Amino acid sequence: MLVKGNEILLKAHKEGYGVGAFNFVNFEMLNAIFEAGNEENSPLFIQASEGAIKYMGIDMAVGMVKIMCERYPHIPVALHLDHGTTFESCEKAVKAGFTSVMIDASHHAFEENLELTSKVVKMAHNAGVSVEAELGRLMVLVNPKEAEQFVKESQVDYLAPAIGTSHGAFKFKGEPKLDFERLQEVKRLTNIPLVLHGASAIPDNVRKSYLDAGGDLKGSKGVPFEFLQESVKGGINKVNTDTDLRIAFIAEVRKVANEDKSQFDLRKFFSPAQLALKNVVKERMKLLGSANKI
Amino acid sequence: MLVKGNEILLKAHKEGYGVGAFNFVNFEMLNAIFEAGNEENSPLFIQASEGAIKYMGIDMAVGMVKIMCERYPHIPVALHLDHGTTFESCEKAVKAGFTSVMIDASHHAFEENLELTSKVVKMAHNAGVSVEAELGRLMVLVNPKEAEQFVKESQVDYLAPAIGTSHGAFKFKGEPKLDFERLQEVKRLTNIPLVLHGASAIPDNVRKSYLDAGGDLKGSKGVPFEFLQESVKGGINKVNTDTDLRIAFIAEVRKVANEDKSQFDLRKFFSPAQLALKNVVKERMKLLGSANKI
Ligand SMILES: [Ca+2]
Ligand SMILES: [Ca+2]
Ligand code: NA
Ligand code: NA
Ligand SMILES: [Zn+2]
Ligand SMILES: [Zn+2]
Repeated sequence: MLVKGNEILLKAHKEGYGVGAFNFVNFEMLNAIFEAGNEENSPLFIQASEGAIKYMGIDMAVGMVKIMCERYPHIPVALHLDHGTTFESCEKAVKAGFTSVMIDASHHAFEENLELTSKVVKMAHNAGVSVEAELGRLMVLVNPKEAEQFVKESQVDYLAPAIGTSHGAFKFKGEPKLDFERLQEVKRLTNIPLVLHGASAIPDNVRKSYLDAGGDLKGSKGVPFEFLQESVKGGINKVNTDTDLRIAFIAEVRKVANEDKSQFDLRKFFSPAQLALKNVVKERMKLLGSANKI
Repeated sequence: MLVKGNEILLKAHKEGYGVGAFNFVNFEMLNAIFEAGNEENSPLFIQASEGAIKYMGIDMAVGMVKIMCERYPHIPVALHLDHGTTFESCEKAVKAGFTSVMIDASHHAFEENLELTSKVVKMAHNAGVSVEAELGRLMVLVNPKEAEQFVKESQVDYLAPAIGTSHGAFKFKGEPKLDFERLQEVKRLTNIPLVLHGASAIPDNVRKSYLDAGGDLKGSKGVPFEFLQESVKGGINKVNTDTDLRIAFIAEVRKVANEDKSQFDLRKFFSPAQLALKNVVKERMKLLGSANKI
C-alpha cells in the first residue's frame, strides 16, 4: 500500500539494502515501474520532480499512483517529491497526498540549508510525511561532521550526501570515481537512511538499444553496477534512477518510428517502450537487493 | 461533470449539432482532449476501445477520466466504451463507471444484432448507462426500415448507421462519397441521436506535419470537413475521431526524434504532441458545432 517513505527506508537501513527511487512523468512510466515491483516482489519509491508534477498536474500524479497502489496493494510504495525547491512546493505535495518530500537547499550555506530543511521537517512530520534533504553539491562533496550536526538538528528522515555522482548521462570524464570512505563516515555519524542521486548506470544493453535506434549518446557514462553495489554496502538505501528509464523507453520509441514510417498507433510505440523500462527496473531491483523483500 | 451519454447527445439531437467522441489510450491523449474542451467551451465524449482498456487497465481508464472531470467540473463529459464486442465487456464497463457503452454486433444478421443489443440495453439502462449500437458494415449500408424497427425494438439510445465511412486513414478509393439521403431517412424514421464512425478527416496540416517528420501516408484520405458538416446537418450527433488524433500526436513525436538524436526527455516529445492533438480537437469542436455549447 501507499506508505510513509521512512517505513520503507528504515527497513532498508536496518537490513542493509537499497530501494530504487524511480521517476515518472506519465502513465506508461508508472505502469512499467509497478509491474517491475510486482514481478520482483520489491518495495519501491515512485518519485516526481516539480517539472513532472507541472506536466501531469499534482492531482493526476497522486491520483494515478493511488490507482496503481490499489491495483497492487501488496507492494509497499512511497510517493516522493523529488527536488522540491521551496517550502511552499513541499507543503503542496504534502497536502496533495505525497508520503515523502525532498527539500533541496544544498546550494545554500549550511545554516540556511539547515533552517529551510528544519522548517519543511516540522510541517511534513506534523502531517505524517517523511523528509529528504541534501548536503554537498554535485556541481563540492559532503562534509561528514556537517552531516552529523545537520541530521541531529533538523531531524530529517534521510540524507543525500554528495559523494561524486551527478544527474544525467554524462557523469564521468575518465574512470568513474566515488568517495566511498566519505560515504561510510557519513553513515556512521548519522545512522539514518542515505540517498544516492545521479545513480543511473546506463547499462550496455540500454546504450546499444538507443544507438541501434539512431540515438546519439556521445561521451555518456553512468555509475557502474559495481559502484551501485558498493554504495549500498556503504549505507545507501534510496537510489534515484531516472535517466536509465528515459533512455530505455525512448530507444524503443525511436526504433518503432524508424522501422515503420506508416505506424501511428500509440500503443505500438509505447508497449515495447514500457517493456524495456520495466526490464531496466527489474534488473536494478535485483542489483540493489530490494527484490523479494516484500 | 461526468454524465450519461444521452444527456449530452439528446441536447445535440434537439439543437442539431455534433459532439466529437475522441479516443484515448493514455494520459497525454486524455489531457489534450480535455484542454481542448475547456478552451472551446465544448461538451465531449471521451471513448476507449477494448484494446485501449486492456492497455490502461479499466481501473486507470475510469480513474484518470474522473480526475480530469474533477479538474474541469464545468465540462459535460461522457465516458464511452467504443466497440464493445460482448455483453460481458459492456457489463464490466458499466460496473467500472462508464456512462455510455457501444455494443457492436453489426456483423451479425438483424435478429442476432437486435437480440444482443437488447440484452445490453436492459443491463445498461438498469444502471443509468446509455447505449450505442451499429447497423450496416463499414468496409454494406444501413437499411433505413431495418433501422426503424431495430431502434424501436431495442430501445437503444443512439445508432451508428453505415453510410459510407470506414475506420482508419484510407477511407476512399475515389472521390469521397457518403449516402446522405440514406442518413436523412434513418434520422427521420428513428428520431434519436445518430453516430458517425470512421469520421477522421486527415486535415492537410496534420498530413503535412506527419510527412515532414518522415512519416508515410501514401494513399490516405479522410472525410472532408464539408462532409462532416453535411453529416451533422443530416442528423449525426456523435462523431467518432481517433486517427486524426494519432497522426497529429505521432507527427510531433517523430519530429522530435528526427531533430535531436540525443533527446530522451519524454516531456520534450509529448508536450508538442499534446499541443498538436489538442489543436485538432479544438478545430473539430468548432467544425461540428459543439464549441460554446456549455
Ligand atoms: Ca541540490
Ligand atoms: Ca461493427
Ligand atoms: Na530525491
Ligand atoms: Na462508438
Ligand atoms: Zn538529485
Ligand atoms: Zn467504429
